[PDB]
Amino acid sequence: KEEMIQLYHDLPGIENEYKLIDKIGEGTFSSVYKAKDITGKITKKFASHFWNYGSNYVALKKIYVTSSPQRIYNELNLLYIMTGSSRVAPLCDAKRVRDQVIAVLPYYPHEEFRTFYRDLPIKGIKKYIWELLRALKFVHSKGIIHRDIKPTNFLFNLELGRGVLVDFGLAEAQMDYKSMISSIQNGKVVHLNNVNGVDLTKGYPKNETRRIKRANRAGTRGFRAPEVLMKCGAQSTKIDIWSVGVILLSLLGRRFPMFQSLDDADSLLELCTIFGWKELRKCAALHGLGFEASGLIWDKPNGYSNCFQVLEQCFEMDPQKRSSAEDLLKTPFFNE
Amino acid sequence: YPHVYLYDLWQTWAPIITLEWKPQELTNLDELPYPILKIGSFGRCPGYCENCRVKYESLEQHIVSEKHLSFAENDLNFEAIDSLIEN
Amino acid sequence: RSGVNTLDTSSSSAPPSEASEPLRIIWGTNVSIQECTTNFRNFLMSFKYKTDEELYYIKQLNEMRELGTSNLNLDARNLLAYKQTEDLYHQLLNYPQEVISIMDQTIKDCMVSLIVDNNLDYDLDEIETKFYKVRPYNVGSCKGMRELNPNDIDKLINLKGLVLRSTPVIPDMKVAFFKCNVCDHTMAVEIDRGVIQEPARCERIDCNEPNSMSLIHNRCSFADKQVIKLQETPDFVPDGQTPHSISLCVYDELVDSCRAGDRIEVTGTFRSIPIRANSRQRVLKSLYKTYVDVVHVK
Ligand SMILES: [Zn+2]
Ligand SMILES: [Zn+2]
Repeated sequence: KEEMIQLYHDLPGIENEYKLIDKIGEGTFSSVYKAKDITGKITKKFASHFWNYGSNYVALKKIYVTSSPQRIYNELNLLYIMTGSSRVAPLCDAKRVRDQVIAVLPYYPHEEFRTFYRDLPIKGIKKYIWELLRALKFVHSKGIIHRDIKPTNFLFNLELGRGVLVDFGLAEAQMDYKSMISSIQNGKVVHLNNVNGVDLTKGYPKNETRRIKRANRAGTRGFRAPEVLMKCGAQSTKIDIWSVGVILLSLLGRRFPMFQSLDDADSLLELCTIFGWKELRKCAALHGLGFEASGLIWDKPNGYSNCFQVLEQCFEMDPQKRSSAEDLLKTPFFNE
Repeated sequence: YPHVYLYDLWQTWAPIITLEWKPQELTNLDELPYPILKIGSFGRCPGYCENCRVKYESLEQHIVSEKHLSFAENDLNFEAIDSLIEN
Repeated sequence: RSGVNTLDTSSSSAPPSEASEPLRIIWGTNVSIQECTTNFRNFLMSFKYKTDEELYYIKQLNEMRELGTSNLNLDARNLLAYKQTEDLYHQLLNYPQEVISIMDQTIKDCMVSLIVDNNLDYDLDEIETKFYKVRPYNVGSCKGMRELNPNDIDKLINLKGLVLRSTPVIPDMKVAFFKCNVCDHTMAVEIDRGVIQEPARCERIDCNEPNSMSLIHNRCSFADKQVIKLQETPDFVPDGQTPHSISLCVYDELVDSCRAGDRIEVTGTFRSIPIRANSRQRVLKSLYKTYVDVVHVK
């Protein structure tokens, strides 16, 4: 109600361009409204889009002014160039003013994902993963890593079976090129092994982890890959498929609060709780950086199992085992 | 007492701290708190402006700031999308 | 939104107190570390001289990094312009000791954020390891050294005068070096508020002899210290008042920066200290001795 008037006051153009229908959602990164997109609006400009290939309702994405121009521009350009088909959201236009901006992204009817999360047959989940993993393969063909994979990031509609990606601001690319032209008491260091107390004994010695490593850590907690959790300086592609595996573990388990973690160390402790800290230390070591979990309490091997086996055996955290998207597609999911 | 820390095989790279005791409050021995997930834990009883690199508490306050106003009238970064839109 | 590494002085000043809704209010003071650092960062990132339109301090930091300088001269008057620092001004005047370290840490973190957020170059280890310092130089007007009261100790003030004498460089110990006269095991001890804790036992498990630690004088690490004799020239002079000369203490890089006959303006901290009655005993005199610690010289 107040939304139409305030948006008209800020942007008089939309008052004549569109009559805003109503608001359909509020994101932590932007706002989403639904508008009746029938002005002249050439159907060619609004054609070849995942919805019905015509001219009809277009959601308006109000982007918060706080976001950086470079970030918003990368998003609005990867909408335009690298996403125009293959079950992806296309963008046709955008309205800009001195400060604030809106994107014009065709509306896709959907429903809340918490409604059908425990009363849906297996075949529906099969086709859901089919659609998601096809979109993932197209994204990797484009060469970008989504890096922010969560249920809201992919809108779905069961009535029409529609599925489209959204809330993907954290999409970025791999290095895409690698160049190798050539090739007793001393202090608090005594704490356990030397390495435990090297940090304390000296005055904030060095600072590499957050200064010269500084890696990348963006996304949602509880969906990160072990390499990201360990803050490694090199990750190639498999974070997305690890997140997909987390999603399928969530869907095989009928319980709404899958993870309550909100910290990196807490998430790592959760991963050690679910899977043996022995193999966690093995993976951390083989990644190229050390690991030491001396926590006495809660060290016994974790319950591993106490369709399920085949779905649970596809969680391999090192880059020498796991396969590609079509490889996961090859498993039977397409009965008739 | 027990604890956890990740580090570097060479230690040239600074480590990651997870000093944790399930009995934090006494840091000796206790049972009430827990750092790990509980299978049943529903709860049942049984901003920052990167455009102006300044902290704030309410959006409207930051708008009236002189720095924020100065950028608004400055229109030189809008060529990017306009170039693609016209294409 | 930036990286941070704590300093030894910050850790030492860590011990907080309650009764402040932010928590972390240093006992005896009213300073709060979080608010002070946040206000300093905001002021640093947004301030123009009102050439009066450009970001005044962002450039200064840029040239500082480019040239390799480690000292930032801060006009204390500027803080009264910006609305946030209207209280940080009085906090800096009243509690310089903690505030200076807070600003220094904030400046180092600001430099790191500036270099990293723009992806200029990957050689950041040198700046990450080196030190920084901030020097106030435009404290408010004072009324002459005679007019300060005992309650003005450990405050920030400025003086004007004429230099007369300067004592030669005095070595000042910082790290003592002990040896065990039965196993050759050597230890190092860091001074703490002017007291060195001599070991009472060799820490080796094999060697545990009591009172076997001796001090090797040449193996210690020393600092630089100098004392200057200044003939002040206050602006306002009461009736029948004659001069004297004041003692100033200069440390580290400022030694040998003044020559007798120079006319200077100094900004420093007002101090006090008791003096031993005689070398033989260890009795002290009730009446204290005053001097100044130099933090900036113009
Ligand atoms: Zn702003
Ligand atoms: Zn010995």
